Amino acid sequence: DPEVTEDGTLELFIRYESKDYINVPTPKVYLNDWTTRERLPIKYNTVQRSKDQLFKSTLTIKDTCYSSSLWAKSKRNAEQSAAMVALEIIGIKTP
Ligand SMILES: [Cl-]
Repeated sequence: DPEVTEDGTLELFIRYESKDYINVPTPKVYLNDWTTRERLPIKYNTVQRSKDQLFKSTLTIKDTCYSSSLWAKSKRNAEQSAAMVALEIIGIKTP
């Protein structure tokens, strides 16, 4: 049951842990493979905020937006966490 923001973005509080994906495909890879098979448009729109220099990414798949509600220490972490939100909400099986 994701949180829904005012503009309709679907969010979950997710931190990306790179240690869980050492030498294996990352969440962005799984999500990209799925959107490629479905021919779905996918884009990441990432921002860094001035107050603490953390990052947040809004991933759009077709006309649906997903993002992590946890601001991340890096651009990569914000994008990977947003991909994990999309994977978990859509229900895409990952290892
Ligand atoms: Cl982080």
